[PDB]
Amino acid sequence: GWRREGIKYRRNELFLDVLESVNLLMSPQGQVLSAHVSGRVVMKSYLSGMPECKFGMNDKIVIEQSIAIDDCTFHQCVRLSKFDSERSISFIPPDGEFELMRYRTTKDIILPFRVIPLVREVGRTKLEVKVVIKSNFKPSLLAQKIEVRIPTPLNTSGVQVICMKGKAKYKASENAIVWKIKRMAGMKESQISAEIELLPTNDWARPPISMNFEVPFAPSGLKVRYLKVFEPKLNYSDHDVIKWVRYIGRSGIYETRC
Amino acid sequence: DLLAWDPLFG
Repeated sequence: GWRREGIKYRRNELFLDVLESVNLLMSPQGQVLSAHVSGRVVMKSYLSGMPECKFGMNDKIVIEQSIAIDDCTFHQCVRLSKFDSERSISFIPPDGEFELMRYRTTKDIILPFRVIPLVREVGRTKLEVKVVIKSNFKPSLLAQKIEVRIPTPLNTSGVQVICMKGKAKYKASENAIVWKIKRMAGMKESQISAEIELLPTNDWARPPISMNFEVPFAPSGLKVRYLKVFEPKLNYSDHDVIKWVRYIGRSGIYETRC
Repeated sequence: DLLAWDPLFG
């Protein structure tokens, strides 16, 4: 139902895209209040004929570094009977691009950044706000598009702010200090320090510090182990197919209370 | 960024 007969390519090739959103709510005492990963695998293929495919990943059930999938669904092309009976993912794919699988995880997530805030209320007219970020992943990988958003009080008079890497700006319109870093390798750390002058009132209610980032790995811990291909009439296998995988991990709602 | 694509061998 998913694929027309008679497809022919000179170059048999496929691309797997592992796309994940990592979500966190962290207490000021470094307690994880909530975390999850929403993931999907997108397959784009140019395969001749009616290839029989198998997708292998580091699922705990077949490997007992393996991962706990809480829930998943698959494209209609996947044989659910074989996933229930063997934990095998077996299909004849659509041609071109489709979403093979979508999944959710909560256990043993790699939280790519640790956010360590320090807030000192000095008098009733001054706040000192410091944040350290630490990249918790291999030193050979680069995070990119890093943003740290630090909320400011509605009675902010002025901000002075410096940081050890990247650039930071007070955006009064957004009641935030916005810290941007273009790239940061794993097992690194940086720091921002702000002095917030406050307007005196008679008599703070802090939102969380949020991050944006992209990392070149699955924070679920998902690794693609194989994509087996067999076309029985054309008699080509794996060895005849050029195969690629990319991992893109993005922040979703990634909040650390201060 | 094509450097983000890794080969799948086997």
